Amino acid sequence: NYTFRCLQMSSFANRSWSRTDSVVWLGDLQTHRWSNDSATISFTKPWSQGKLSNQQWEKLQHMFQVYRVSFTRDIQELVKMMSPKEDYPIEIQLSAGCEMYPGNASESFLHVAFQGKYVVRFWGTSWQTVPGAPSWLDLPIKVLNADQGTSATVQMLLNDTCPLFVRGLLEAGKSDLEKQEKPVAWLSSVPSSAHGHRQLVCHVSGFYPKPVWVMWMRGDQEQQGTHRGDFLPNADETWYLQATLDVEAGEEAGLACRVKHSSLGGQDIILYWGSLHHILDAQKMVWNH
Amino acid sequence: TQVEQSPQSLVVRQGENSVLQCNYSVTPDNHLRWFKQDTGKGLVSLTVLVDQKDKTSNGRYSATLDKDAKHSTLHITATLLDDTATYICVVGDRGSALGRLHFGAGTQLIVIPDIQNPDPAVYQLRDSKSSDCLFTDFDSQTNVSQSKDSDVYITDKCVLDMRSMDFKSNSAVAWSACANAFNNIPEDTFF
Amino acid sequence: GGIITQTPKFLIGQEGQKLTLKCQQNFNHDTMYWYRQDSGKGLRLIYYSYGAGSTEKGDLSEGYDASREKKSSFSLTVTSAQKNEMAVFLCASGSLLDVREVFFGKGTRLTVVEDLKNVFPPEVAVFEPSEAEISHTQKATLVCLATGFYPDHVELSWWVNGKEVHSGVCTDPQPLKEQPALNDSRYALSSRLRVSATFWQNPRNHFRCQVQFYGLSENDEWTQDRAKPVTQIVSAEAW
Amino acid sequence: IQKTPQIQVYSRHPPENGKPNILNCYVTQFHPPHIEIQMLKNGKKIPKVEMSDMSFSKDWSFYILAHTEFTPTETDTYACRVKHASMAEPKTVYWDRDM
Ligand SMILES: *[C@@H]1O[C@H](CO)[C@@H](O[C@@H]2O[C@H](CO)[C@@H](O)[C@H](O)[C@H]2NC(C)=O)[C@H](O)[C@H]1NC(C)=O
Ligand SMILES: *[C@@H]1O[C@H](CO)[C@@H](O)[C@H](O)[C@H]1NC(C)=O
Ligand SMILES: *[C@@H]1O[C@H](CO)[C@@H](O)[C@H](O)[C@H]1NC(C)=O
Repeated sequence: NYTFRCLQMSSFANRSWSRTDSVVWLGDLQTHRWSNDSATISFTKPWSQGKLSNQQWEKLQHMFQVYRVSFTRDIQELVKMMSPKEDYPIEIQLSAGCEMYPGNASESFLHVAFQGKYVVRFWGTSWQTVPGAPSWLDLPIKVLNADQGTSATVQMLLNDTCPLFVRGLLEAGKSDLEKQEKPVAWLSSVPSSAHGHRQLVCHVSGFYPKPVWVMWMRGDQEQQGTHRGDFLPNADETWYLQATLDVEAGEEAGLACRVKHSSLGGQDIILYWGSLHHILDAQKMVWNH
Repeated sequence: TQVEQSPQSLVVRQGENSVLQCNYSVTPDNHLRWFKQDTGKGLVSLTVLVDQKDKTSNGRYSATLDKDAKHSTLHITATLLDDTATYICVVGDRGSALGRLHFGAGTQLIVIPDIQNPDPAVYQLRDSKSSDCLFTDFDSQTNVSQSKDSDVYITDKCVLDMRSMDFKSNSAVAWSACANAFNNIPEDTFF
Repeated sequence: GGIITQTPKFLIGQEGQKLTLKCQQNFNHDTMYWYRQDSGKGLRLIYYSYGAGSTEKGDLSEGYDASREKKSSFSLTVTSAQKNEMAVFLCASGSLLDVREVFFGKGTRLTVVEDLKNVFPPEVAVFEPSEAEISHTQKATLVCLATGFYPDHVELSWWVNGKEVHSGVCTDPQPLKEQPALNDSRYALSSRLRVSATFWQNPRNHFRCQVQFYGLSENDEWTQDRAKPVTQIVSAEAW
Repeated sequence: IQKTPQIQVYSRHPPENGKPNILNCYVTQFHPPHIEIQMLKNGKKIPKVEMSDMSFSKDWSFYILAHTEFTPTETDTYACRVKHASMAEPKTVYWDRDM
């Protein structure tokens, strides 16, 4: 069911300049925000502290604060050590967290990417390079694996702390996590690249959670030429999706965009192409192109 | 700095035990270690402490570390004259070679010899060889002072150890009037 | 399973002279360091390196440059020696795979002298034990006196029967300035060797006070009238 | 630049001319993370564009959402201009409500 992600983005431009920014996700809801200029980790949900006590949080936060400045310097030194093997600018990404399952089953991960390619993971008790990783990497890895303190801290976060913290998040934020927001659909069209043809767009917006079914229909039959765009986010934590069919001019009548979502009960949204409402909404949309 | 050692100087009688303090603020605090530095020489490793609450020992050296109080203590048992050299406390901020060492300014230990049978006496040289004086065998309380006058040079007190014999003694030397040197003594003195 | 050695032990510099000192190490250590030990301060990093060609600035880099020709060797250079300078320089090497394993060398003593001419070797004289002590204590101390040397770059040792002895010996920790007025004033140092009177009375036992002086190298030529104050041993042999 | 940004411009609600709405600009698939985004009403910068925090996805590619309150009309144009190192010239994408 749920994946917890801590995402770190670290940028090193030269010897002097660097910033680190982090964001935390539970499923597709954002729980935390940690900006380079902020000394503290910012809550983005009221239930972001999960079930941890004020001082439990500080123990977690203080450890991270010390980690941020220590990682920054450790990277700089690693560049100094790799005298021409690698050089600035440097982009590093860390993805760390937990995938929660039923019964307290839980899987942890800490993945590291260098210049956009996945290269290093923490596995068991130590750092590891993954297949296709560049070979110069291993020495840094050896250097880093000689630090059993770091190893013990990471093991605690992955084995125990993360599965514990997210159990608390899933509780304290249950209502937010299980909320249902209804899709709103509207039609439009543009001319196709092919002469004598149109592309019909069905816009679907403001729905939550993510799963959704959006198809063009002629009655019972489903139009196989339906193309589904990517899920695009709204700023109010809802999703947007559009399905585009291609038709011969004059074939639009009879067609309908049909939407299935969990927030609608068993009441699918059937939007008929030439409907009373499509006619009216279209009049409010006219523009000079 | 970020590493404070206390006191600056310590005086102990030979045979006794001495205690040296180290306080620090460095972070993270991966490990703390202790060095011995003899006069005109390098740093010798005594002991290395790694755990949150740790105790280590090396011959007559032992140390404890408190991670929580950011505090460390070095102990020397049955202090010898050889223990004279300055003592440096060092903290390392990483468990990897990417780290940096943070050095304390150190503590000078001064080990006073236990003079069991004092026999204060001044001796005359002579002044070998072919050209032509020692004040010795005094106890710990007696401290020699240098001459105000340019004319006579007086060396500060120092301890020799006759190991084969179970013996030790202090001594000071002067030169430029043997009966009158270095007034600033004890009357018990020879001649 | 080896050593880390700093050359030279002692260094005579002049104001504004370039300064060079070596450090070699056979522990197979990738990391190497240059610290400065100032009185009452503790070590400050000048330069360090992860390997050959690597020289990285530390907190005290200004005024110095360093070069690492190879893994075994790490040089530091003092660009312009200060007018009143007195410094100790400590080299250290470390394992890249074990932070704890760090070894130091025995250090380098720098004394900047304002004029070369000032430099003088010591005169060494040995003194026989005063007879009053023998009857009184049944012990006999020899006294050794090194006098008229600059800078305080000396190593005094005692020698009985062709061998050095560390027992019954005391040497002043601090040398005496012969003219405390003028900076760079020449130095005096005393040492004592105390043996049994029965050991001394025998004239088969040979007693030697040896002083190693570190002065002018053959490297820099000197142009003054009298004997060049070179690195030399001067000893007094008393039976 | 590590890669090239994909840009998608779209409104939060169905567009009704003269009625308040929210316009989104979703920039994806760009490397490195440094990026300059602005939203334009008739070629001029909108006063207060609000930015989501920079994040990334399973395939490591960075994404970010810019959004602003805007009113659709018959003749007012809306655009999202992206400045990135993977592009010599800035890239401007116009909002087109029909596609
Ligand atoms: C945390 O969990 C990991 C793995 O889940 C443990 O690390 C080791 O796992 C490897 C496989 O990668 C095994 O070969 C080892 O036997 C495990 N290590 C040990 C020491 O038994 C790790 O031990 C766990 N750590 C903590 C602190 O719970
Ligand atoms: C280094 O970092 C950034 C490059 O983006 C720049 O703004 C900064 O001025 C640079 N400084 C130097 C000294 O190169
Ligand atoms: C990020 O934060 C660190 C520590 O506060 C700071 O030194 C650094 O300059 C910051 N980088 C920025 C603002 O780009």
